[PDB]
Amino acid sequence: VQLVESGGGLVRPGGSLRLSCAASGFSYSNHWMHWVRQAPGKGLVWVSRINSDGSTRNYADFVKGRFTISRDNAENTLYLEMNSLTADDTAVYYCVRDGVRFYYDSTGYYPDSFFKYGMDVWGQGTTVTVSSGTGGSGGGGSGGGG
Amino acid sequence: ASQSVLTQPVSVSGSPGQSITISCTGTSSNADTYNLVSWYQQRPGKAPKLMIYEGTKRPSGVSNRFSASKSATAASLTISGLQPEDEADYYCCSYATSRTLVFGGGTKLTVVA
Repeated sequence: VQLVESGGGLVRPGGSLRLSCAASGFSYSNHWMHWVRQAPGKGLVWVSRINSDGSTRNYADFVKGRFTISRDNAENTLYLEMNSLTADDTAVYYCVRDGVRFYYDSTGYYPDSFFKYGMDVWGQGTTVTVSSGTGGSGGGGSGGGG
Repeated sequence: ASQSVLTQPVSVSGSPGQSITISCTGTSSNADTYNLVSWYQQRPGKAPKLMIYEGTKRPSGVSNRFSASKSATAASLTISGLQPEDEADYYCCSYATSRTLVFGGGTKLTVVA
């Protein structure tokens, strides 16, 4: 069982990036998949999740429509399309499987409220650095709307 | 609208052989928040690892030195017989809303040699 992320690297402020994750060793198409991130020296921050079908895609409040989660079941791939990136988005991004939900809903479809879950398989993470090569003061953030 | 926010102590120190308990307390949370808490261990330079799910269940392969408890007001992780390899950041996680998850801020556990 493994998850391997790709697509991480240096991006300029306002830029876009597409992260990918290759899954192997389990029934990928029947599992929910999540993206989690971790800014350097900071805590784990939940980003997004997607069901088997892609009919349910949920996002953390800071995403504000800038990221789109997607998957290709036959290719065992998970994606995160990211636009309008700022220094607030610099982090390691981890691809994560919800292995526990599989034992309650083996279809991975139903988006039941507050369902039993467990992020049991994690990738090593891919680094996203939103940088212009300036100090912290050269960074941007959100406009505050939406 | 207010969402569930999980708070943990910033740091805890322990000595080898001792027991430590890390709390995860919520605001805008309820009994279901703690029923659904999962705990993650992140060793220096390693990816996080699931230690507990559904508040108290331990996955196979995870050491029996890790146990967890929950009430209607908090969830706690207990590490018995502290070893240097337990030095890590520990995060609690639960639902922020019916369809989004949130992690606690993390607890840095130092094993004092």
